[PDB]
Amino acid sequence: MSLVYMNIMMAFTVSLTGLLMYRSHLMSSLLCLEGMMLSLFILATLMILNSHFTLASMMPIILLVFAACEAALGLSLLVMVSNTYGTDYVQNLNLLQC
Amino acid sequence: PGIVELPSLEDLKVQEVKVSSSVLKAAAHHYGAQCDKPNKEFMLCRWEEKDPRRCLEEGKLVNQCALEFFRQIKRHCAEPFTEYWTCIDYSGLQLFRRCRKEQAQFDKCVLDKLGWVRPDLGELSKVTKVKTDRPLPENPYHSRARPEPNPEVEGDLKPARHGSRLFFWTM
Amino acid sequence: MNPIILIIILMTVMLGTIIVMISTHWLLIWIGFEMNMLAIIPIMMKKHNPRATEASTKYFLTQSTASMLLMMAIIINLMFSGQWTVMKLFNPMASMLMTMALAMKLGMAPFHFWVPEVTQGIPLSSGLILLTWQKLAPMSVLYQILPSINLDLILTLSILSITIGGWGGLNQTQLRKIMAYSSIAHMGWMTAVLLYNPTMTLLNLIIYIIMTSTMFTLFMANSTTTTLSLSHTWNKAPIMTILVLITLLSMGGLPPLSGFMPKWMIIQEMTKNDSIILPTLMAITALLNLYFYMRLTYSTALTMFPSTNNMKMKWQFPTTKRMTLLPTMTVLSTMLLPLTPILSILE
Amino acid sequence: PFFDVQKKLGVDLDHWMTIQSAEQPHRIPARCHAFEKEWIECAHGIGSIRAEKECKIEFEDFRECLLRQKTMKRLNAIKRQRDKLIKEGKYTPPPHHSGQEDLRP
Amino acid sequence: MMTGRQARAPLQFLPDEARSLPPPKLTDPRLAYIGFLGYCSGLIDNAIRRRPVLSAGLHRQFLYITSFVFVGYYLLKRQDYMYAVRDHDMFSYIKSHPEDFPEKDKKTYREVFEEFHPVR
Amino acid sequence: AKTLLHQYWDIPEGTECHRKTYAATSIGGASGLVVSAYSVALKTPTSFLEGVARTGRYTFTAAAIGAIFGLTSCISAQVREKPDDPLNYLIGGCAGGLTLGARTRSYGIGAAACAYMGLTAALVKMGQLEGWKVFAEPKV
Amino acid sequence: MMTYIVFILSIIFVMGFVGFSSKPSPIYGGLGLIVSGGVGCGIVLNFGGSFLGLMVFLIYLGGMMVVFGYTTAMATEQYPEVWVSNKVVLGTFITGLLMEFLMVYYVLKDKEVEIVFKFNGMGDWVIYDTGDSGFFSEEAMGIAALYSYGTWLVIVTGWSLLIGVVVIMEITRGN
Amino acid sequence: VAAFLKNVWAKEPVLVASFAIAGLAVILPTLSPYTKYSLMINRATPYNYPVPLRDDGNMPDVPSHPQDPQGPSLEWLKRL
Amino acid sequence: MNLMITLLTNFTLATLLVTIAFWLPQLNVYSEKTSPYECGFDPMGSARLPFSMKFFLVAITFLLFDLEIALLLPLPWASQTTNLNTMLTMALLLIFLLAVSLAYEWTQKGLEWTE
Ligand SMILES: CCCCCCCCCCCCCCCCCC(=O)OC[C@H](COP(=O)([O-])OC[C@H](O)COP(=O)([O-])OC[C@H](COC(=O)CCCCCCCCCCCCCCCCC)OC(=O)CCCCCCCCCCCCCCCCC)OC(=O)CCCCCCCCCCCCCCCCC
Repeated sequence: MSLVYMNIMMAFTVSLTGLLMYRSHLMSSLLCLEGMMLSLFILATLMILNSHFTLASMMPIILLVFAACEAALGLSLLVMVSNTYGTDYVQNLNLLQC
Repeated sequence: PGIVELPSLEDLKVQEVKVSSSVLKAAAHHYGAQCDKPNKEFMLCRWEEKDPRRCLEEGKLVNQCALEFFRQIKRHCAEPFTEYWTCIDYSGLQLFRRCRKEQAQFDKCVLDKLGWVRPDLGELSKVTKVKTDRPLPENPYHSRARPEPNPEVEGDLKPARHGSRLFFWTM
Repeated sequence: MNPIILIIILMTVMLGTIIVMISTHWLLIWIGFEMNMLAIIPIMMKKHNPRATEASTKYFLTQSTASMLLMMAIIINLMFSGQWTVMKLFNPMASMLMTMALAMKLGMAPFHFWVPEVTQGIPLSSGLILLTWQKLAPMSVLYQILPSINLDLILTLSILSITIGGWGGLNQTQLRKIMAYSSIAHMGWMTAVLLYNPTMTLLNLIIYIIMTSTMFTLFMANSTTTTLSLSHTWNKAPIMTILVLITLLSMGGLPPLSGFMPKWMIIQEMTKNDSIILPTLMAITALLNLYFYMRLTYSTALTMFPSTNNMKMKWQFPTTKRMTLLPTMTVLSTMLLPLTPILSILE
Repeated sequence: PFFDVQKKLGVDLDHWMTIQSAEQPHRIPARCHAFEKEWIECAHGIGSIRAEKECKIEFEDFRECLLRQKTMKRLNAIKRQRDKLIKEGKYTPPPHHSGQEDLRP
Repeated sequence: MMTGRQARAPLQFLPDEARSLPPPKLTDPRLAYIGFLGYCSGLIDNAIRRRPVLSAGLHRQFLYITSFVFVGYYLLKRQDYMYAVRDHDMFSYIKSHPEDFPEKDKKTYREVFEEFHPVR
Repeated sequence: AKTLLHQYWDIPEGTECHRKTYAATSIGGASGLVVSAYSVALKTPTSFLEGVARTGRYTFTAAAIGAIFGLTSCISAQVREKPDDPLNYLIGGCAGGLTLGARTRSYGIGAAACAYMGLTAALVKMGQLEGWKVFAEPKV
Repeated sequence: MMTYIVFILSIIFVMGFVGFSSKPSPIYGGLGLIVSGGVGCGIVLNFGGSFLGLMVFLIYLGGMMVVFGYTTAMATEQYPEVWVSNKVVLGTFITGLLMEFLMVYYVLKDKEVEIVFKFNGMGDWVIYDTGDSGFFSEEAMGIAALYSYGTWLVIVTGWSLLIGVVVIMEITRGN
Repeated sequence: VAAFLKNVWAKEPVLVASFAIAGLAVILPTLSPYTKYSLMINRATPYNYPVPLRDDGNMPDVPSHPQDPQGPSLEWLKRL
Repeated sequence: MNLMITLLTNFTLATLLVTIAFWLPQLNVYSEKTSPYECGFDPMGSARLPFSMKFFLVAITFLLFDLEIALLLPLPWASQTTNLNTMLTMALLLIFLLAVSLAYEWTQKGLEWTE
């Protein structure tokens, strides 16, 4: 297939491995979920604008909506981690190991 | 697969309408009135054949009928039309609303010297019927035999033979 | 929580599962999963302690990663098929990514690393919601894409889930982690029979949901979250020890109980397809699940662990709890095996 | 559990964004409308197992409409052979592939 | 297996052709076992709330029995329908494909040679 | 590494011992790399040197198991002249189990791995003979 | 090399993704994600989606301003890692960049490449439509159809945003 | 209802104006005779090409020319 | 093309007003003038301490309300449709759902700041 899908899928995989390998800091990986949403947006939108399947043009908007509709969720779940502990480090969330 | 079959370069040579887009847009309503029939035969052939290679000859009729539209403007009303497409040609979006006095002069000179009525608001968007002698294409998608569907269910539904037959359940 | 808000949030969890179940479009599947996760996060944080916040963070990260992989599988299907219908997938890469996404959403091994954590962190009612109602939407999507599921992938996920969920519960004294590794092993049983006969997948799902809802309703009715607090039940309500006895012996796959019903039928559908080694290893590995079930029956019903003095006060107070459908679910989880050919209604 | 509520109740919740050949706003066609219409009218009702092998040709034409892989591979071959013949000097491009050609309309 | 059968008529618990089948009797032993499950649910319900198990709540035990018999009647109707569909599709597929199901010629045991394995 | 097991099994038994030993060595090395990857994943090594030490230790352990398995199996198929015979892989699996015991530096793990890996390799040979399917394709 | 403009913007997209995916600090993570979401509205704007690129630019600008406020309020350390302070950040940053320009080099020299899928190496101008859409941009018509055709999608999206507000106010309570 | 309305107009008048404008925007398009003409203008705006019909022989309502009397007209939009 | 030329010109003579702002005057660097500013006295602690956000619930709800102007924004184009009462109903449904959201955030004191 076309050349740009290589790099947009590459950016998805880069953001995937960035999300899936934590650096002990939860906000730095909540950016990686938002980057995966960006890469899925641009990939789906290139496919939809390419093929002129115009009725799915409303699809990435909807996709983008649920992007922040979980990203806000993560931030609402970031502040409860950072109120229990002074930092949002992910290694403070190990109480459920026993 | 197969060789794609394209027409030759001599098959595509026709006397083009070598005028600009403002010249076309200025004469557009009278073109839609007077050059109705070969244009609609062509667009009917174009949506029915779904292939431009089977639409060249009718298309040439379009390129035959447009030029005779303009020569009949050029023989009679060349100067009011020239002023009118110049005034249309000035604008960026090419507004009809900025050029109503040259439009009135052009429509008056055309209606006097040639007897053409300008189409009103709503007429050129009508769906019209076209009388052609070319055959209706029986397979414009170049499709093939659709596969045979699975056989339906028929017959009265009898009870299950000896129940469920699940290892020992006798019902 | 304000009970109007609790009603609206639980109806939104149900709405997300229904939107996954009824929709023919992939974007609506993804919307249903997003709505399901988004609404179930405050059910986990109903109590506002650090363990519920940790469980909700781990659950959000796992389910968000799974939904990313799901939408990437959807977009690759859009490329290689030009359409959005919820049916088989037209690319093995999208098939793998969607199978990984649904295996993460089920908590099947080796993506199982959140189910004991999240199940221990949250209450017993929200743990019941997690282990039963959240196992309905990915099993819908797995029921719908089985012409494209890789055989080796779903069988590796299935037997790896059965083995890891067997070994995990042996080292547990917390009841919620026991039910979570039990969940892992049972989802392995359900997905192993998925490509052979998905009616048996639905049968195992329904019998599992009945038995798990019975066990969580018994835990809530006794207010027990550890093994050693479940062991005081003989001194307080001795009928509950009988009910956890019959339900835990049912969950181990022992005849003549209904939890023997799915397992046997799964074996009954895997030997038809000339697979003899795999359901044999699955059956033998289910003895580990049976072993920690038998450990709980030893601590609760078959012996009498020593109680405390303050139990004498709880003799004077009956249960005012809504033990909703507990006798119905206890009868259905134990005495349903003579009605085994009822599974044909799931065809 | 495909509880087909949309066909039971007769409602159209999401059948409209399902395929490219559906009813589009202002009758806009997709670039692969004919290929997808041929593939769907081939594979309708015959089930997926017969559709994966009896409608393989229409689905190959439709997939090669979508991603244009054979077309871009053929253009790779044509452009690479053209660049090789330019590099060897054994071919010169015509004037209508350089600009000075007094284009059609 | 039979998922493509119930796709032209979706979400029908009992279709119209299910009325061409004999319904279960009200003295069906499967239905009597489901009623016994209702009675056992009533007994467990009186047991866990520490009521007298046989004497308390006869209206409640009777609605347990009535509700299980009522649900189980339609469950047995759908069960018998799906097995009748299974047999109907089996027989129609055997009839529509004779080349896949040849008529076997059962040889008698005077021509069938079996190797004798002596137990000594 | 679907092709690793294929290039192990595409060779007749008791014919070319070095290539069988190398193929089983590579199968063991891939298994040891998988175990090493999950081992440095779930249990954090204290340093990068300790991580590559655990990786090399598990990889050389499983590769030595594979090497001695393939060597013992093909040498037994040569000296016994019975290539389609599960007793060859029983002896090879016990040799691999003694290898695993010598790598874990204990006799009881060696005897237990001898018994169970010999039975496992015997069952693998019987599955190659009668065509047993563990990941069986759905037929009905 | 101007026909490769969508490819060049896509290289800058992957460079921004390696920038914030190495996770230096969410200040510079927000920087890299703004750079990627700002060249990604130049990738997709050259396909005809001028509405649908400006929105992923604008929504993510609001998003990274919010994320900035939180990483200055919650995710803050005394010495934030810029791009090069940690060896594990700089190592995987250089690794992602070298592997990205490696698959640039293998796709411009060979004009084909294969990582899991097969990809062309010609400029992606080749796949555009040779026609015109008239007096409507078709992506604007399709997003306008969210109100006429997308009624169920409106209902589930508006309900999800409503319960998103309700869910977030139920989480961020503490008691 | 009038005393509460005066109270909320005295305390929160921005919200009173908000609910008034919102209530008008809800109820008033259902009470206007011109909402029909919105739809009639929008479906008489010719974006696409009016693809002609093959004359089978029996279509009395379809014209053969745009200046023919039969067919859909837009005199209602010219007058209004 | 012209857009990238214009942005290149703007960025170029915004960065060439900086390179002649640093390199043109005479520099006198000593390690007290480049110190941070705390009204003359030395700053107590770093400014990289967590500065706690009081408006955090409003900041998260801004992420949700900013999506609404990705949904309410096609209304000038949605008004051009030929299924127009349905469009009007869905538009008023989206603004009404935004308003119900804002009312819920009001009455549960989500718009107020903490402390
Ligand atoms: C004028 C118009 C009106 C006229 C009315 C005339 C009639 C008036 C009465 C109507 C009401 C029905 C009365 C019963 C009808 C006959 C049913 C019968 O005996 O079937 C024999 C049935 C098959 O025998 P058969 O020699 O092939 O055929 C004789 C009939 O013609 C069999 O005929 P079939 O071919 O039609 O039978 C169908 C099929 C035939 O059976 C089969 O295809 C074989 C497979 C059956 C299921 C096997 C499951 C095995 C694994 C689970 C085992 C669970 C534990 C075992 C029990 C432990 C105790 C709880 O049965 C089933 O599919 C149903 C499942 C079995 C339920 C039987 C009905 C029980 C009702 C009362 C429940 C009381 C508790 C019963 C025990 C609970 C467990 C069932 O026997 C068994 O399966 C063995 C178990 C014994 C059956 C139940 C005995 C009923 C009377 C119990 C009185 C004492 C209760 C003491 C308290 C409760 C226990 C603690």
